[PDB]
Amino acid sequence: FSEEQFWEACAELQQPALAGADWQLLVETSGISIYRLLDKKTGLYEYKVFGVLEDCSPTLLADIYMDSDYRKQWDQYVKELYEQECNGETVVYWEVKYPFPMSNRDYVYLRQRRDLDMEGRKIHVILARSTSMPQLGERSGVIRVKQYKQSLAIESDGKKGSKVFMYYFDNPGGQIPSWLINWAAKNGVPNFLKDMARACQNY
Ligand SMILES: CCCCC/C=C\C/C=C\CCCCCCCC(=O)OC[C@H](COP(=O)([O-])OCC[N+](C)(C)C)OC(=O)CCCCCCC/C=C\C/C=C\CCCCC
Repeated sequence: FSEEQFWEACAELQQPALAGADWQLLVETSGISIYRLLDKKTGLYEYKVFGVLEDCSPTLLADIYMDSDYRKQWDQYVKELYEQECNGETVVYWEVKYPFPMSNRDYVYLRQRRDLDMEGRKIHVILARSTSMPQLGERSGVIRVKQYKQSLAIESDGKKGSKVFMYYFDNPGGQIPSWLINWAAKNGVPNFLKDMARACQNY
């Protein structure tokens, strides 16, 4: 994870670039919006998350975004989650619960935080990216997501919470039913952001 990449995760935090392509909104909740951009040739999507979360310190949100022990405790979709050091870098293992019949997806990835000061503005950036380890091969029954990259930026909203900007992408290695995106858009994520807000109140 280079310097530049961290800097790059701050751009849309101030100003949302979405005009270059067909980003369509998909969700608005708790003052958070999710845009998605379909890659017509692969059926694959990219997501962008903007918004605010009052009632949750930028600095809280960051620490919690990093706390696996805690995440395992409050996040209902985590089936398994743990960290190990490999070389000098932290490697995260995360298995996500999928609505059966669908098999869960699990991730092996590098995750790194950096609290920045961009012109006196104190921001928090976390980038994630896929990696592989010979000791951690694929598990039968679970779908290993081999392509995954994410970035997230947290600034205060000046008031009680924090404004964020998240960029997301992975190849779930199998079709994702529209119904699941519909459950996700309309109930899944809305309820998540809530438990998370609430999990932030009880740190
Ligand atoms: C809004 C419209 C919905 C769009 C469709 C989304 C998903 C459809 C595909 C599969 C859904 C199956 C059910 C899974 C439960 C989803 C409920 C939820 O809502 O699960 C939050 C969570 C954020 O994962 P994570 O970033 O915490 O770490 C993630 C690390 N690993 C990637 C390794 C897991 O979703 C995930 O993993 C799944 C990957 C999708 C993430 C893309 C949008 C992000 C949605 C919510 C996050 C937005 C704001 C909160 C984030 C912090 C605020 C600064």
